[PDB]
Amino acid sequence: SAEDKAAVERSKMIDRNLREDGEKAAREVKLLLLGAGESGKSTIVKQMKTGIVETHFTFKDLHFKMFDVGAQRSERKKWIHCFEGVTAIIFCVALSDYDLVLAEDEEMNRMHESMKLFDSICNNKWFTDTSIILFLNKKDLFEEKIKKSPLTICYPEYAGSNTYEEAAAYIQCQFEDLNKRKDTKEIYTHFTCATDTKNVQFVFDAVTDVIIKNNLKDCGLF
Amino acid sequence: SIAQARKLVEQLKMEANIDRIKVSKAAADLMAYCEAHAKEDPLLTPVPASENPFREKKFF
Amino acid sequence: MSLLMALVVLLIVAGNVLVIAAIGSTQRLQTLTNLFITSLACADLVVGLLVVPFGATLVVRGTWLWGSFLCELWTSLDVLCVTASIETLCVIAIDRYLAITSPFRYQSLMTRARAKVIICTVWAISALVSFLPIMMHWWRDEDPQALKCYQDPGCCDFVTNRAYAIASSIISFYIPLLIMIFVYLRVYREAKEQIRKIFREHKALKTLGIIMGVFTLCWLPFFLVNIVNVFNRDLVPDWLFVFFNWLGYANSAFNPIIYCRSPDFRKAFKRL
Amino acid sequence: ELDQLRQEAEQLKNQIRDARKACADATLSQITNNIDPVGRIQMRTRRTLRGHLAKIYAMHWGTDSRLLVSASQDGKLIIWDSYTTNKVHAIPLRSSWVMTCAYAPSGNYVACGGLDNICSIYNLKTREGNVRVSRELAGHTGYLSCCRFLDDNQIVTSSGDTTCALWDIETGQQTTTFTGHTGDVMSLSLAPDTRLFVSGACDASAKLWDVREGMCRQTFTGHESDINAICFFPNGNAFATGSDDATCRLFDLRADQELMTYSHDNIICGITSVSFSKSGRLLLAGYDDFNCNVWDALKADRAGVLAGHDNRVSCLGVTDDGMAVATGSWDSFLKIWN
Ligand SMILES: CC(C)NC[C@H](O)c1ccc(O)c(O)c1
Repeated sequence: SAEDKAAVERSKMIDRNLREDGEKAAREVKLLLLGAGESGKSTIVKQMKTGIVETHFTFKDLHFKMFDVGAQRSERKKWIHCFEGVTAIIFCVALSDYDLVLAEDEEMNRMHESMKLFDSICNNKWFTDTSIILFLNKKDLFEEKIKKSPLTICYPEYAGSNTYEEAAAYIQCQFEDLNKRKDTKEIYTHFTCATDTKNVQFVFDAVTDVIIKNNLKDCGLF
Repeated sequence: SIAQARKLVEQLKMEANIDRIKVSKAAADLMAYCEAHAKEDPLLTPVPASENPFREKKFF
Repeated sequence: MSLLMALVVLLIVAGNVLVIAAIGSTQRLQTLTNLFITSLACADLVVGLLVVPFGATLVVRGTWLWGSFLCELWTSLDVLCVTASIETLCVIAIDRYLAITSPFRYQSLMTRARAKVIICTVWAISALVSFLPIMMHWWRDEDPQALKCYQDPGCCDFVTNRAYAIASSIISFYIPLLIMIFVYLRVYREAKEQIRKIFREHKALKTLGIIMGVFTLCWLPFFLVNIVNVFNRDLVPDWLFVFFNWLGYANSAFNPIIYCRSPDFRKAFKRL
Repeated sequence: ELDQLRQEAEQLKNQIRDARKACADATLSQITNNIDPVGRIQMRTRRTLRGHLAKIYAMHWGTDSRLLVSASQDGKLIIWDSYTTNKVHAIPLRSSWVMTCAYAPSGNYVACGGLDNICSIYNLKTREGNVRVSRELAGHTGYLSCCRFLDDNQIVTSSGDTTCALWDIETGQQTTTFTGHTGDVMSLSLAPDTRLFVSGACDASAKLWDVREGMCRQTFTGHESDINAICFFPNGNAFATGSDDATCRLFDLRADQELMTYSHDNIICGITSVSFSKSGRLLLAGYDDFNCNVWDALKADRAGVLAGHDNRVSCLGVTDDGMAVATGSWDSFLKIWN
């Protein structure tokens, strides 16, 4: 009949469009942005340029789709698996959140809450192969804070004098010593501030390395 | 906080005062309903392929 | 030698048919590189099906038993399949090189349409340099030593002239060999540079060494004698020619276990 | 005060518990002793639907028992015809993160939603074309987990903010709100008469809500972890709940207790979806083990299993005529079983 052929042709056109859309989306670089509200992800998003936010931006003819789910405020165990397959997870941590505390709980430093979130996501069953970029924001303010205040507040154990470089290295080490898939994923850290102008290039280089390593492991040379 | 507790208490009170029948009657009702519509379940008892829309039937 | 061909042909066909079934049934395996893998597998399949059995009959009996027409057809098909396989083994390496040296330009330019174009182009060059020059009686030689072979159907040897013996050797093995060497050396350098960020230097070297050495050991011994025979037909014995040819054939058996070692292939085989 | 109210509440809870106990005259297994078994239920795959390039998250049948819908994370909502397997419609979504679908009883509208915290309602017969976004309901503070039409105007949805809502589509306003769940509501099921509906949440409890007055009439407990699915018995006098505890449970409304528990030692995964049969004698349940088990609803015995998916079964549904069963999965394929 004529209606049967019409329906089959409609279905064929729909299949063509679906294939085209899928192959077009396959070229996208999908990133998942995370961190507490006071991490500094606002500055990172402004430099790279209710519900879930999506930022689209190009760099060197490369298309980045960054998904920010900070405004969810619910049990993450139910929807996190929806992001299995993102190219990488950007995680922001405010370096100046070591001598502060959360306004809700009793005396829980925000640094320890960020550590808990990092340990939870990095060692998640859904992100065994995914890589993590770690932004350590607010370095200019951290330098002054630690120049006047000590670091023995959140880290009662600390071997070394009070200097920006030593404390920054110690915090980077404490955050990198939380992942247990030391052979499956790689962490890329970077100390940033409100005036960096190089974070987009760092993200570009990290994604380049991630894609190159993925291809090498698929080939069998890594 | 007192409002939440008052709401919970009044809700429990409203849920406690309801006429419940013995489990025997509900079990018998479920059994009887399942038995009455038994012959009308295609998945339960297979249907001859001549009347199966997915094996061999006429569409339009 | 009558039973030595049985397991050989069985392995050649089983590997390629399993590879095709795995790339067809499972959906995860429908990638871009898997298109080249399918091309290589189909070429090796045609080999195991048609090329090796007739050569086996030739070597076991002592004379061709299917007429001059089928002799020339089988020769042309052998050359066609060998060239197609050895050039797909080169486009695979070129693809890996483009993917590892420029992943973004690769993701942008590379597409299924261009993949099909390149596969058909390889097959077209194979047919061009295999079928036309042979069945058109252009590969004949002027020497008399091979006259009775051309005349008597009982003989189906591969005696040829200088021009074609060089053309086929350079179009089938010697250009692909250099291309593979260059691209895989660049890939090794890039893998080293990437490992410099953080055993792996040994893993990559072992993989590349297997890949290149199996192919070389299989084919180069034959393609050396192939161009050595033209200059002087007597320097190399006659039986070593056939032995090296069959060693090269064995590359069809050895290819799948090398180019389909990914966990996805193993999973599709276990589920198969 | 605080302890005053808490203690009177615990007293009321003990009273409810003792009341439920006193009304336990016999077990369902004791009344179903002589019922003939169902027998090995062999159900084969008849139609397979391909076209999704990601993991499907939901599907819903049409009242006509022929058309169905499916949403995938690729940002696509496809309407298929099962009799021919030719795609009837393909709608792109403003947000690729979708977790639920719905088909209007009249077939004039479809609904979806997800991590965008919005229920998008699309019209299929607009006036001149194919499909246009008809409405966007945005009043939730958490991801939309499920939604089910009541008519062409009213629609009830559940969200991760621990509340459900009844919206008037024509106006785009929450006509009613249902609160009381202490966890994320993961699913809901409307009754046949559309007068009530049950909802299961991550607080390991289920609640029966009235759509008119907008209050909670009964609460049902017994599970040990989050409830991921829920379905009504064909006569609306009971329902079934599946949880992460690897067990399904049949609850009764008039008795206000648990009747039967469907579990197995060889089953450890979590239940992703549940559904009944036209006669209610069979209970199909799609699990996380890539399989789908068919249980007897009166004897609590596993009679059959549908194993045809590579990844976990995310959604499962049965037709009104009861002629087939559709099942989706993360492996990007839907299957019709008969
Ligand atoms: C003995 C014949 C049938 N084998 C020919 C050999 O496989 C071959 C393949 C490719 C060539 O370019 C060639 O000269 C010779």
